[PDB]
Amino acid sequence: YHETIEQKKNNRLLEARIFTRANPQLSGAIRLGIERDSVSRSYDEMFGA
Amino acid sequence: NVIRNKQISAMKLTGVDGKSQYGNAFIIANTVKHYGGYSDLGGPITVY
Repeated sequence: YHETIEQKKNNRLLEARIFTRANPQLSGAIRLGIERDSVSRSYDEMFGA
Repeated sequence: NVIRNKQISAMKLTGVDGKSQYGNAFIIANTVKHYGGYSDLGGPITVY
C-alpha cells in the first residue's frame, strides 16, 4: 500500500513538472530560463500534443 | 535570448552521419522573431 501511494505521488509530480514547463503562458520573458528535460521529450514523443 | 536556446541546441544535435558537430563552421541568423500561425510553438530555428 505504501509503495502504491508513493508511486501515485511521484507520477503526479512528474505530470505537474512536465505541464509547468509546457505551459504556453510562459512565453514570456520568463522563457529565457526554461529548459526542456529529457523525460519531457519522452512524454511528448508518446502523448503528442 | 533566441541565440542561446535554439541556435546552440541545433549545434548540439548529432549529425546525420554522427556525431558532435563540434569544430564545424556554421552560419546562423543574427536575430529571430515569431511571425505568425495557428500558435507560437518553439518555432523552427534553422542552423546551416
